Amino acid sequence: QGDIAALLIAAGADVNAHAKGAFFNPKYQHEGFYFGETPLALAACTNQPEIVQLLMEHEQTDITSRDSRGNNILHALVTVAEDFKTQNDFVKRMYDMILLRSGNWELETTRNN
Amino acid sequence: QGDIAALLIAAGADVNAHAKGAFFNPKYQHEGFYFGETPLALAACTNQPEIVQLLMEHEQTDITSRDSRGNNILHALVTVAEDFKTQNDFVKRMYDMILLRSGNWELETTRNNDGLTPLQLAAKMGKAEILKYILSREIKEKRLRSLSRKFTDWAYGPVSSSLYDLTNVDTTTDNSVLEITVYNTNIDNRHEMLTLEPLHTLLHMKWKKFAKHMFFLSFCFYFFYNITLTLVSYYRGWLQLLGRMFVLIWAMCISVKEGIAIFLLRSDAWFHFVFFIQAVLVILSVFLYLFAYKEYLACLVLAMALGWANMLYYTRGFQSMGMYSVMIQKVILHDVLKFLFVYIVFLLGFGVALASLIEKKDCSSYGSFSDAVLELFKLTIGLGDLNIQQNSKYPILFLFLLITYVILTFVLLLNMLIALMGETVENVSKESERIWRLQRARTILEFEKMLPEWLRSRFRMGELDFRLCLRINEVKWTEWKTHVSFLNEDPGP
Amino acid sequence: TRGFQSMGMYSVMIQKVILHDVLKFLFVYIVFLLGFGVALASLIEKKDCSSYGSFSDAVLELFKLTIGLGDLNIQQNSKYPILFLFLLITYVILTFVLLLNMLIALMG
Repeated sequence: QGDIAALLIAAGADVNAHAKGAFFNPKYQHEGFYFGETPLALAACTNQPEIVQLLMEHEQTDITSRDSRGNNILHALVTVAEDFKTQNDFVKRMYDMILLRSGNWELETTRNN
Repeated sequence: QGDIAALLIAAGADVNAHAKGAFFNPKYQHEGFYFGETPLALAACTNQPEIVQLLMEHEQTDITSRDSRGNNILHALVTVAEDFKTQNDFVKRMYDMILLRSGNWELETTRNNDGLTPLQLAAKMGKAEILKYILSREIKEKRLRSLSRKFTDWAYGPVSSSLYDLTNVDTTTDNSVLEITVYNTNIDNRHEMLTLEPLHTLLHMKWKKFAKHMFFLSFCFYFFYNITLTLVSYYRGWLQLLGRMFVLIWAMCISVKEGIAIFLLRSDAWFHFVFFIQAVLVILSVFLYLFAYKEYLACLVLAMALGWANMLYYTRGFQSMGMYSVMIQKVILHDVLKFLFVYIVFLLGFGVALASLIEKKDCSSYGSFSDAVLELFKLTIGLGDLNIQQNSKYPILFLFLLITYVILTFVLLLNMLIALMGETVENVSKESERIWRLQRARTILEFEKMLPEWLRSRFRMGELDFRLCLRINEVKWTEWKTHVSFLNEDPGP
Repeated sequence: TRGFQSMGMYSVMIQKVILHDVLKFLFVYIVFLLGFGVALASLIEKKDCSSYGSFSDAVLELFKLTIGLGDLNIQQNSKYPILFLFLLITYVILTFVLLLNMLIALMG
């Protein structure tokens, strides 16, 4: 729901929320779904580029955030990424768009835990 | 003629007529055309969906009718259905439309005159394209969702878990789908039906739960039985008399069990016969050893060699060795004995020919027929020596026949055997991984049958208006539809 | 043999053949050899009149027979010569015709 999410953040939602539960940070591939536990990483790793643009245009958004694994958004996009036979390479385009919209070298040179 | 049929039923035609003739209920595939002998089943099995809608909208139509075979319309649609290469899957869509327009569970749970539902009939005749639809049937909209067999209960992102129904598909009932598709003998594509979605994991779960330990336990018992038979046969007091007792009682138990296994089945049963002969020879040697006959040793040696050859039955259980064993079986069937027939006729045709031109101090090895075929058999496995100074009147003809034998066997036949087996090894290698799984599922189900009335606390997941289900988790970044058909709001377990 | 491409690819072919095919054949050949050795050594009665006197000599004489060395004599000191000959012919069919020639087709 892109329009409902836009109406949510236009009403004063928190875009820097962290879903640090056990489902969102699982141990194996079928207990949950690790995506980076931010709304921006969720919109990135589910092929929703319009909400990614709308979240990055919001000036309260913290792109250089680090989660419980120490990962920023680019580590999460690497962790979600797979072959071309499974997903038709939207992850490379999301990496390109987010790195170009950042405009600096801080995201690429950040170490995780 | 759809319009003429509409004008016929609008003028007072009978939609519950039964074409119960001999042409419409034939015996073979070319005398007639079995379709279910109702107008609704005829309009269904000939890809006329408009007349099917028009017939089902008629309130005088009896959808739950049963014909002379006891079949309703769904058994008939199963019976007509075939592959995708013959018909472009209209039968699955007709099944879907008729079952959804029914709106209840009466058609699916109706037995015919053989006592089979449409599910068991599709499993019996081996029709994987309609079976894959029936086993995993997700009806999306509400007001008819008890009609489903799959249930996507939660989904977050690409992750989703689903619940497959297991009511008539599990061995807890009498004549189940899995037992039908495993023990089927008349159908060729069983190994394309066991790879379906609530069956493939259902076999893995009971392999991991109890059947692996039971298979290993049976392997250890048969190995100790063969060792105790082997040492007793090879070395022929008070401490080592229990071993002969363990040989005897296990031989009697195996000959009982394999005998009552053979006499209820009436390729897929070879190892039952070989285990039975290996158990019969031991007790036959015991009965001849209690007499004064010295022919007990000929039975004991045959029971020992066949007993050690029987240990290749336990090469299933490992995938890497089970596929090798089914390669061995396909090579024995397709190539080896076909070579052996031609080699035997060449050997026995040249043996008399070489033994005929020998005149007579044992000056020649080729004195008779038996010595000539022995000397020709030693010459093709590369043993001994080749001497041509025999006691023949025509040495050049003897040499010419011997060179013709060497060309015909060593150059032609034995080296064509390798090139011919390369073809079948190429052919079976994309198929043998499924033949091994089919060979393993039979031992799965026989070990399931061996269990008592209790000890079947090994059944599957609980009640969820409550059916025994089965969780299967899955992930796919392909289509990205929003999820409105979940059974549970909170995703995780 | 790495450092040369033409010999390095041959060496990794050697390694994949050792893993996938050779020892898989060797297991079945060992169980056939040691299953027929006791069977042939059992029906021997007794001047060293027979080569198949014990288990070790029988598996040696069956091992020499599949690499094509020596001679094949069937006038042993057995009580049942026809059963001895039948077991020996079954060994020749099972190893020389079936197993060794399926090894080539499987490694291909």
